[PDB]
Amino acid sequence: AELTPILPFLFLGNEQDAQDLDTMQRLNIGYVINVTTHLPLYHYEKGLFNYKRLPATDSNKQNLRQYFEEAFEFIEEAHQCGKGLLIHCQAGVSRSATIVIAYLMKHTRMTMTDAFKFVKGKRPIISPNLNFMGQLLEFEEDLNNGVT
Ligand SMILES: CSc1scc2c1-c1nc(SCC(=O)C(C)(C)C)ncc1CC2
Repeated sequence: AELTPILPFLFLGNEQDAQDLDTMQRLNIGYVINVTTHLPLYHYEKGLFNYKRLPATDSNKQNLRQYFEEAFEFIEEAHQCGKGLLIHCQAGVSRSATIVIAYLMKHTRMTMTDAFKFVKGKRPIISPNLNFMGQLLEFEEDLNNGVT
């Protein structure tokens, strides 16, 4: 049950990783982003975590760029209060890895490929999907022609 730490307060996992409550609390995670339409918000009724759903499919037509800003705000909310945030989807982590990489590109000032190489080093099994990759490329330009 690996919850891959990407930053000290930002973790990435699949559907089975998000179900390990005892590891969540050990790592002081109080925020969860569920990047699926169909999975439950694990541990919702327990009243322990703040939740956000990005209702996205792992398809070639899914727009994830629309969710970047909303997701970055939830990450910084956890960061500013000293709590960890878990972002997960399913096996292959295609959706959640895209959002994690996008965050690193904006607030770590890495390039698209540098962020991808950084994440792959920590979670070696990332399933590819060219549609999300193209959205990250467009995202890189919007960054390079803006502030921070
Ligand atoms: C931003 S990805 C990137 S940049 C340069 C390369 C790649 C890459 N990525 C992947 S898997 C990750 C993905 O496709 C996501 C679902 C997170 C968008 N497989 C192969 C390659 C080839 C080289």
